Amino acid sequence: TLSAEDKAAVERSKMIEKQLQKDKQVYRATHRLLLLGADNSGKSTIVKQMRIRVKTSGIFETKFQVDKVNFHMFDVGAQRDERRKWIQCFNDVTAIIFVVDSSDYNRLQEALNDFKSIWNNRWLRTISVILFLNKQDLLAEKVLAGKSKIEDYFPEFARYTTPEDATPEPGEDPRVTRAKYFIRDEFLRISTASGDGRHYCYPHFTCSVDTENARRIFNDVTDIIIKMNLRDCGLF
Amino acid sequence: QLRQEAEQLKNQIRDARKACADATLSQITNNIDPVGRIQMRTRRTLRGHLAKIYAMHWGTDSRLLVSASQDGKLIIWDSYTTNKVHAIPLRSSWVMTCAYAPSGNYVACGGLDNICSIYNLKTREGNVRVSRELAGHTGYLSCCRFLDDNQIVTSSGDTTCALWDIETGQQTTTFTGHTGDVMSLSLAPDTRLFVSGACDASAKLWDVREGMCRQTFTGHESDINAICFFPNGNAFATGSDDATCRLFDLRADQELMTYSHDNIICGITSVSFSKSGRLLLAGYDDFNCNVWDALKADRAGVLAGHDNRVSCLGVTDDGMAVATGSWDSFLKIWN
Amino acid sequence: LAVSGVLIPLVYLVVCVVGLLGNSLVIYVVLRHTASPSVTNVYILNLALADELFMLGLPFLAAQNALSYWPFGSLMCRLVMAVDGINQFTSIFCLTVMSVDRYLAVVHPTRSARWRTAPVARTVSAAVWVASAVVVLPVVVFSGVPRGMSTCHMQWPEPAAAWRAGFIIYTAALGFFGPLLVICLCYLLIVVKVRSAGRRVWAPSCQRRRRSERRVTRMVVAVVALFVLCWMPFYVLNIVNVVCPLPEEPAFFGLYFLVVALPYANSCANPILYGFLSYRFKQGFRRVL
Amino acid sequence: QVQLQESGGGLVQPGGSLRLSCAASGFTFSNYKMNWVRQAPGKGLEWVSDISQSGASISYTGSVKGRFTISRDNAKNTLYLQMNSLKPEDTAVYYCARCPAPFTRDCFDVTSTTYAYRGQGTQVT
Amino acid sequence: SIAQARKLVEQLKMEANIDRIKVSKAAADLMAYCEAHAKEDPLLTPVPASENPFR
Repeated sequence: TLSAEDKAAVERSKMIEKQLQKDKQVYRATHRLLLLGADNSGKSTIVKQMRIRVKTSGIFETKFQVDKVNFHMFDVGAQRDERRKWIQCFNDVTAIIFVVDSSDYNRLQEALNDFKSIWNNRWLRTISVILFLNKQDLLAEKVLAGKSKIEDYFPEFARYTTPEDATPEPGEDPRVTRAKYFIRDEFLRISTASGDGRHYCYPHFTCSVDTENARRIFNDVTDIIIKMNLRDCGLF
Repeated sequence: QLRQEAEQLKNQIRDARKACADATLSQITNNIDPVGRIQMRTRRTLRGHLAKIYAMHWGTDSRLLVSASQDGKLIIWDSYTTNKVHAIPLRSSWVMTCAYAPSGNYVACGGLDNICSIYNLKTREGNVRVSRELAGHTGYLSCCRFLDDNQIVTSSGDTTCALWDIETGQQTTTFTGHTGDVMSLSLAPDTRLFVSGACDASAKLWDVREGMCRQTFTGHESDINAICFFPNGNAFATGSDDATCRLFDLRADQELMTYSHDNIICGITSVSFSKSGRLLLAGYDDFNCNVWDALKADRAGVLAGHDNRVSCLGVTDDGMAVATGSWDSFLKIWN
Repeated sequence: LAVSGVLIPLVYLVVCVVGLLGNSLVIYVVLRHTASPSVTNVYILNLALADELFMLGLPFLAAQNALSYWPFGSLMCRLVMAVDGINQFTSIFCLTVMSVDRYLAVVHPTRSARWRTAPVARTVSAAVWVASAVVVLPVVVFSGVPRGMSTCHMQWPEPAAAWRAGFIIYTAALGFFGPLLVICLCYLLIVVKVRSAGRRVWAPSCQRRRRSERRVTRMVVAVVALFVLCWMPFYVLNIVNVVCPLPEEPAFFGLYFLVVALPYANSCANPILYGFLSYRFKQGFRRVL
Repeated sequence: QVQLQESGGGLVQPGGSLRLSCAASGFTFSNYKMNWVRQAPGKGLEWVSDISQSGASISYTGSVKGRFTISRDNAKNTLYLQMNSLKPEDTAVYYCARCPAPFTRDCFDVTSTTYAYRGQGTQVT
Repeated sequence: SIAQARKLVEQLKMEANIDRIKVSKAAADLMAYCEAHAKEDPLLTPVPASENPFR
């Protein structure tokens, strides 16, 4: 039979397993997202407006609650430009919210390249990506100004037409809608070049002040949940 | 300018290494008999982790081990009775490495956050609490190992390594010679020198007391992910994403033997040597681990059974069993 | 009889083998090359075992239909009948439990994750087997064996027609009404949830969300249609033969053989539907091939 | 040791032509994906084009699409880039980047400021 | 920007004065160290379960 020390060790192991199960309950009840974007993408604005500590901190966490569901968004902090190594730690995240400046025509193409690094990655190939085209008002103002031309950076924009399934917002210039849908299609082609059903993109238009985006993300996560429950049961 | 001086110095070093090269390791050690097929059986199976396990470390007593997973929990496993001894909750869930003190009194951890957390396991209340927090790095901590009960070396993603004093809590020695993100480092048996590999396709040797680089071995063609010291303290093996492991010698200053295969096109995640150093274990991205012959460069064994990417390997001090941790949140003991 | 009395049994064996073959294959993918131990894997293992136990009895029916008598004896006849019943009820209950588990995993993921584990799955399987025993064995131990010379049947009390109709209604109810009702309810709720989510999250870049939902829709439609065409006509023929004695006709023998083989056809198609068509097995087969 | 040597740049009038050549040493040229990027005076690193191992997947940026053409030589292990119809804004230092992981298609850290698998660059005007 | 190059050439000059040896001597030393502790390696030489606590 087991000695007293063995029985004490077994009881301690059982208590530790109970604590691990209690923590696993909350871990499964809470979702995790990864926020990514350029410096001018406006990530600081999305981190703020959360309606629910060292200087060299390399990771920031924002916890909020939408429809009684807890979401923790993680943002890269004091880290260098090399991201091919630590991003592999985010292989088990629910979604990657990637922000793109809609008005910055110079880095836009560059952002596209970065989007490829998020999509064609061998470790991020089975992770959903939610695209946030931030700064729509600035894009509208730049299109109404007419000083800068998109043809100087993207020539195919001169041979692009409005899609049939377009939904123009009430009170929006046609040129702004054309540019918005052109950027959307430019991102969607790169996304679907290697999608193959295992992952999809979530395009969402983000303005300066929008409080519903997070809720939208919730819905997106919900869809992801279904897309993670149908492949296990054997229906998708 | 001095770029031509650096080029001619590198050329002189290469010519000296070529002149000192007489014969390869496979040619001189070809007369010995091969080891053969190695069939290791699973003795113990550890279950209970939530997220993917990233690193582990064995103790000096060859009984207890520490396991670090990305769920924010450090678990102390008993290799004999499979019982959990301690469960340390972490403030940050995105951890990447863990360290076990030689005396078994402290346990270090770190990750994406630029803070190395050391917890004391010998608290007077029987529980575990935050004993020390070392901050100052500007990159993610990749690996850390203990040299004593008062000092600890840490490798960070900011291309620099730092020797911290547990009593004071400040950087005593800083190494900034690397160009890429230092991914792993291994301490020598005498705790005098240590080799560290970075993402610049090269590894460098550093001194604990002198605080200067000794030698540099590039060898590979891609980013080096792991590195382990030889039991004799004179050699070390490095694994990179190019699906090739390379053995270097500090005294020879050249590459000894290359372990690779045609059907292997996946990178190496972790490497470790046995007590004798004849067998070299390496985890690959093909969901399997391969044990090669360090002297013959032949596939001696395959430790298959993992349902996910192999993340970490660990060999005890006596070499009686080997722990393998993968992203499937399970640890397997092989013997 | 005619030559058909030799063609129907033999081919049966072949079909049986095919089914067995299929089952055997999934046996491997549930025992040796499994992707990850989960509740779905345990349910697939239980369903495969039930289908194997249900198909291994078809040679007995083939031998009984080929010959003019039953040489195995009344004890063996009782054992085979009890084993048929048990396998049949176990397969039906395992399909119902699979549907309930899919419903709980799709609609209420966090709520169902509290108890969706392997020990709970094994407990549910044991309860299913116990319920199958309780609904099969007390029924077969009460009815006698009307032999005459040598045959396989069931003896009812003095109200022979009344007790036969009662047993037919009982088995038809407990095999068709409840399980298929749960199937339809769970599948309809899952389809409604999927359609609502697809309409809510995002339309444009979903790459024809109609096609994204068409896979689940066709799977549900195929499962329901196969279940219907394999279970309903058998009990319908049974009840219309009980309430109305059919005249002697050679075509009625073939009709009876077809309506008896339809459950077996469903038992053979279940490994094809709940097996290779799943994402897990389809992505795990590429690791070796 | 990994080494990339780029050449073929010089003072060219607007509307000329150039043929940049990058020689690689220390690794297998045929088993890695290559990229050409540019850096303008006062501006950051800008990606230009990319080509895979077998040369089947070739992509260019929208700024130079239709004018530049990139090709590989596995026998000589040389990356060639023919640039036609040069523009004044095209004056930039061109760099060659190599993918960190073999047998992959994700070009991570190719536009990073500090990258080991990248040459010193050549002046192109 | 030249300070990094100066540090690099200084490190190269420091590493150039390292007393290196031949590969044959290191190979022989490694072979001797591997053959000396061959019996002390349970992984290299299997041992019965009477002494293995992982039985």
